[PDB]
Amino acid sequence: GYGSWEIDPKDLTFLKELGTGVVKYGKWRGQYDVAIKMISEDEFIEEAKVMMNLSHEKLVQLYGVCTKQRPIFIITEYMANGCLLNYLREMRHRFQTQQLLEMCKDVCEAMEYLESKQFLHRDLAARNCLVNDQGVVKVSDFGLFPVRWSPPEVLMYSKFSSKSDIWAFGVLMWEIYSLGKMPYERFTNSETAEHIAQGLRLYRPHLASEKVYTIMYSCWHEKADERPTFKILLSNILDVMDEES
Ligand SMILES: Cc1ccccc1-n1ncc(C(=O)c2cccc(C3CCN(S(C)(=O)=O)CC3)c2)c1N
Repeated sequence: GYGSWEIDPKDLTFLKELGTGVVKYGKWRGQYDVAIKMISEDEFIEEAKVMMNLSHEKLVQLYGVCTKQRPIFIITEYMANGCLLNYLREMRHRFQTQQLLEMCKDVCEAMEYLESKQFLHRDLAARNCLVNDQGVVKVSDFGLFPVRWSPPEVLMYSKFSSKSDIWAFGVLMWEIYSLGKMPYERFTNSETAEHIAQGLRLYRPHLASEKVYTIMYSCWHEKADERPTFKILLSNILDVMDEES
């Protein structure tokens, strides 16, 4: 069994549908808001297995699993403000410019945890983060081609490492400060690939100060070994936060 992670499906009260495996909102024992993912069977449950070993306040938290019933459920904490990408596009009336860097910090704390566990995300993007009722950003979908979030060594030789997560984080910062624009907005993936290899980088978004841009820019160093760690980036972000607020 999955031990204490096994949830009784009869403690769930399904309330609203959120998308379509199948994602719904509900309550667990009339008390806690949850998101519920419905469903191959063996590879679906892998997401949950990864999530049983990773726990952080900026990482979407597994609550449990229902595996003794078809279909199988995955249950997690509920993120009321949904996807970070849509939030950045549709919910600007709800956050200040200073808060953009706080969103960055939330993601950076999650990524520093993952990095310390020697665990790669491989798909870090605004689309793969979620936002709770307080505007706290959390990394999601880490239990499960993104050309626009990839460094050249990934594009050219499928060289995945901590430094490929670092590159994508920089692109995520760019997404945040550009209020959810698609990176390389006038290029196809193929053109993006070509231009990246030639050393073209994303421009400084208007809302980003020079200090902030330096932080995202450092994530895009051509040499993977020259890119910082999440530990370094977290310290860079706190520093700028102290200065710019
Ligand atoms: C069930 C699950 C298992 C493992 C990892 C993550 C989740 N998960 N899925 C949705 C949510 C949410 O909290 C959530 C709450 C409200 C809204 C939304 C949106 C996000 C984007 N999706 S989508 C993928 O259809 O575009 C629509 C619904 C998501 C959440 N925590």
